[PDB]
Amino acid sequence: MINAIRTPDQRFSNLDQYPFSPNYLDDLPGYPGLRAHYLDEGNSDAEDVFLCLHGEPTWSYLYRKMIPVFAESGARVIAPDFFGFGKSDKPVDEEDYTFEFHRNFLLALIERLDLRNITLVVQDWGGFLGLTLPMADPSRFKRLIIMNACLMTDPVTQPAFSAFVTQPADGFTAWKYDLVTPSDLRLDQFMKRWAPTLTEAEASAYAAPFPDTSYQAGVRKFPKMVAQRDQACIDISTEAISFWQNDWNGQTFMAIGMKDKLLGPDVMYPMKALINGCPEPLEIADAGHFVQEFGEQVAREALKHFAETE
Repeated sequence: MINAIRTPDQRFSNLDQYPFSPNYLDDLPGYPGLRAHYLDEGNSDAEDVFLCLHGEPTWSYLYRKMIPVFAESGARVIAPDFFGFGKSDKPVDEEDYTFEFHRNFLLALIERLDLRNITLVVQDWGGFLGLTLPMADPSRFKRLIIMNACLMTDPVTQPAFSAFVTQPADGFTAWKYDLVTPSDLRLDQFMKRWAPTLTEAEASAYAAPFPDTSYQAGVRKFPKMVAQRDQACIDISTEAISFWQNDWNGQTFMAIGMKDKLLGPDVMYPMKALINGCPEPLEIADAGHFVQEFGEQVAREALKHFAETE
């Protein structure tokens, strides 16, 4: 129905630091015949579930340093790949990808797997989407680990969540240009530019899902959706503000990647004010947008903060 293609398995034979077994679902309501991949690590009967959402243009691979820390703490860790990325299937038309297409997949996943006592772990698009999930079924959500992310609201309600789109020229403007313009988009090259500490092998793990441009439509549409917010996106994200400010009563841990030109402190401090009970943020000076690249530390510190309240 949705025309999609699947990455050949051999593309992932040689991954670095990614020893996690695949789990796939292909009978999700609303996503007929599309196979989604997800990691399910740690004790499957655990009381606490860490739901780790990735962003643009990555995959669950991004969480490889944090997963073991969480699993070791006794928790179950779920890390899905959105349709268009990782080992999940990839719709070939950019038009198939929408804010709701991705948000509905998440609600579908959550129900099918019946996740409860969720500690939401988000960054980038994983956060633009993820922060809009709790208001749909608050009982399943208990904690939040937020890294460089915000809400896709309109410019008037929260100017901080729109300002970055236009300035600086080497921030969001550069990012989007790098992603949507090349006819021969090399993800490994893009990653090394935006996450300067990745090794060559790590960089290649980010290119692994895309043999050629035909597998990259999802990659291409995410940046455009930051630039062009549809009405459902705006309404849903606006209504999420209310949730975090008045309704949220869980534990929160915030980490900021200080070198991020996109969603740094000028986006994060404002986000901190909107989240009821958000504590002082953990500022990681050497980290850029991909906070997860300095993840072991974020994971360990968050667990310590949360334990310091049990």
